[PDB]
Amino acid sequence: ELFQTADWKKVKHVPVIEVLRAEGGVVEVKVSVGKEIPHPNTTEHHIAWIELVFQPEGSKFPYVVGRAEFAAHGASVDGPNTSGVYTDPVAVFAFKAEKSGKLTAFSYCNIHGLWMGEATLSLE
Amino acid sequence: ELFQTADWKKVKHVPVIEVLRAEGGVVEVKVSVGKEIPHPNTTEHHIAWIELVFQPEGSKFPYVVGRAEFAAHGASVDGPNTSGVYTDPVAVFAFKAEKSGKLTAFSYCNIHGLWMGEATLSLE
Amino acid sequence: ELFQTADWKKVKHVPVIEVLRAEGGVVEVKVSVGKEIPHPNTTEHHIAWIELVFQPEGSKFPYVVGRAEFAAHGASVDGPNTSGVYTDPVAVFAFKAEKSGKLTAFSYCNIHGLWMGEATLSLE
Amino acid sequence: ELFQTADWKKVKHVPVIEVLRAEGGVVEVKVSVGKEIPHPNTTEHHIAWIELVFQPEGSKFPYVVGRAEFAAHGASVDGPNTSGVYTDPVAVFAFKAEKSGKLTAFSYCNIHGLWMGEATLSLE
Ligand SMILES: [Fe+3]
Ligand SMILES: [Fe+3]
Ligand SMILES: [Fe+3]
Ligand SMILES: [Fe+3]
Repeated sequence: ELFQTADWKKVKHVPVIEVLRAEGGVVEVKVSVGKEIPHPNTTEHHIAWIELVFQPEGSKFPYVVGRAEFAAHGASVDGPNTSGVYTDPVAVFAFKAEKSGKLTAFSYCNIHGLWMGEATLSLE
Repeated sequence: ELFQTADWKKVKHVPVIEVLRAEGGVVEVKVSVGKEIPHPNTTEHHIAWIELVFQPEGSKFPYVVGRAEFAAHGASVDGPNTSGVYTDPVAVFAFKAEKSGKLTAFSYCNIHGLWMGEATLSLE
Repeated sequence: ELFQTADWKKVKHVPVIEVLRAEGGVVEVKVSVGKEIPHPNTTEHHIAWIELVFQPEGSKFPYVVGRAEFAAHGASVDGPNTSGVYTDPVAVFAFKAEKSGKLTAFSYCNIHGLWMGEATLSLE
Repeated sequence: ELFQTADWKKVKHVPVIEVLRAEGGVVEVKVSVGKEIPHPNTTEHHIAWIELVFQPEGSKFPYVVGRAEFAAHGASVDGPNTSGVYTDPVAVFAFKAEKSGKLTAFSYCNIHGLWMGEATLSLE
């Protein structure tokens, strides 16, 4: 087939990793799930967390940078989707670094399993 | 006594809340520890996490918005402070809201205990 | 009033802390929310986590021992309460210790706010 | 080569899964790291957490059962390894199930990377 495509079902779930700042080992990395191309956030269906791993070149092992839980999905004493409060599955991880390396991010849908994305961090 | 003062040690640790955006429900809140006075980030001594709580006016109960773990503090197989990777204790909680309310932030130093901060969310 | 009572609404939410073993600084502490006196675990209503703090005598500061998220509340692609999988809001924290002290536990209902319980750990 | 061997370093780190009870849906799973060969728990080097994933047969997706953070590693204001408080890397996930399935556990050393373990849940 000449026409290439992509499953929307997958795209709305991948943790998209975007480096924002990396001047002089001062790094700010944003991860979101469905940035402008959105995944539902209901009491029954939501992204629960995102986790970010970084492995600097010449490091035998990878390091977890941090983890971000998105705790609120509209539940209240009046029923599901009534609180008004919904946490958005975007996180910014700010960290120091002395070398370039690989970034890997993980996310979780409460009904659609575990997901992963990768990206490169080169020190500009 | 008579001569009031301010503990520098206390401000080094307080989670500071900074609303960045509240227009039209779309809220973004920055929390950070050590903003004005730098808090150590060494394998020995560092800020472990920040949790954001929000209670909209009208609601009898508060909701956790989310939690952010800051996991790297320079430990490698080479020893303490040798990995050159340190997660900065600062998070951005993005979330949808439909009423104004109260923001409480908590935070933890691995040697200096638990910490609390407060702020008002004016959904103007 | 001669007759004393207690709100059931509160009891089903308090983190009950029970020391199981403490021989020689080898400590095992169990925390549950509504042990035989149960709190609902539905996709809309559930206990999200329990956290355990310990402060040993003669320690200026308290230490978080650990935290236990209960991630599964029956949600699946077929709707709420269909997965068959529900995590029980009980956790065991095993840890070492050299002195007696105070235990404090925290729990979270997703629609009924934050809760706390206290207990003493003496080293037998 | 020709002479197969087993890495002692690898077993020190593997999360080991142990079903304790599965009768009638009521499951309890112990996960631990360093069961047979002790893994260091020092401020410098220690196991940060364990996460349990479960995928019942029939279900297209896995569910996180829960996560357990092990937060204390002896750090005090007096320095490294001086608090005399260390969280043992071992958790008990209790949960209700209605079908047999697959158990995957993950775990993290602050200097020796991420780790994975597997086991079958026979809801006999
Ligand atoms: Fe999904
Ligand atoms: Fe401190
Ligand atoms: Fe409740
Ligand atoms: Fe290790």
